[PDB]
Amino acid sequence: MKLSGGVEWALHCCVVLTAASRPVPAARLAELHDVSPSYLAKQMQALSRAGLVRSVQGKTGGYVLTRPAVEITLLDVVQAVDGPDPAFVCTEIRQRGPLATPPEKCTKACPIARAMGAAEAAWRASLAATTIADLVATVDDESGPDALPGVGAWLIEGL
Amino acid sequence: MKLSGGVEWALHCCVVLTAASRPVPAARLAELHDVSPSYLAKQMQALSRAGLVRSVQGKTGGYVLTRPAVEITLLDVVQAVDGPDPAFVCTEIRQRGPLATPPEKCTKACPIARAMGAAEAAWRASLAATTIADLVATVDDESGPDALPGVGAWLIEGLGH
Ligand SMILES: O=S([O-])[O-]
Ligand code: FES
Ligand code: FES
Repeated sequence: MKLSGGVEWALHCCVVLTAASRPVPAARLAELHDVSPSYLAKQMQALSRAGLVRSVQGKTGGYVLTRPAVEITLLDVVQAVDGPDPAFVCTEIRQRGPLATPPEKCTKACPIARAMGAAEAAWRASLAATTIADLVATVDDESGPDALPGVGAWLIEGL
Repeated sequence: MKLSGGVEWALHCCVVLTAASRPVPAARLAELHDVSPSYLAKQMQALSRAGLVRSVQGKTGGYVLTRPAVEITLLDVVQAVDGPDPAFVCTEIRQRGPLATPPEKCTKACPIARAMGAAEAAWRASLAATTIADLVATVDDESGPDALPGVGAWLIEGLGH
């Protein structure tokens, strides 16, 4: 099982966008992280379709967050980039074969499906409990208070 | 993310094997679930390399669990079929570019990596806290105590084929 490789890039992008006082073009985000502009654009566009960033046009355009950092969870970002579908997909195999779960016993999910679902709930709940704000606060502590504003400064030059 | 599609079948195989008092071949497990024998065989071989099932040779051979149900966790089965590797891999992107942070200042894992590592720990822990025995007990409770024994009886019927 592998998480969409864009998740790491998107999360970092959300973090540095909190430090940008103005819209940031996908190309400058890509230059900061030394990554393919077209590739980074794809992840930003997934964030966009999830209502977490918006692009605003022109030449002075680029990307902004659409609400405060405290209101965007790692689960919001992970589901935008990697998708909403649960890791385990029950295909109702219990209804196959000569000793299939009879038709009126199919009103509850399969117990295996249920147990798998509960670990999904725990992965989701962990991701929902942390915000972009939380990440920023940790970076502030570990890198020092000037680090992210230094990045933000660099991000907006020429604008 | 999507778990290997084998996991659903492998979990059901582990459950039904607890009710079997004899080795059950993959072919018969495959007839039970109405699935291609070669496809199910691949799943059973993953369980075998992980030490969860053992293959019994010969005509009345087939698969047996190698431990009591209570000592086989969902995590054991999931990692047997899907692999142990974590879903999120930090590639140290913080050390790339013009404003790259220093290698001496990279003493702890990046805060993002840590959070993603904790989520995966929570998924792992939840799977590790459920056993095949738990699954059996729920099926006993929900299908009636004769369901699994009825399946077991059917799985060993006419061994030798
Ligand atoms: O393998 S025979 O029981 O159909
Ligand atoms: S029917 Fe899908 S997990 Fe059992
Ligand atoms: S450097 Fe890899 S997640 Fe931040």
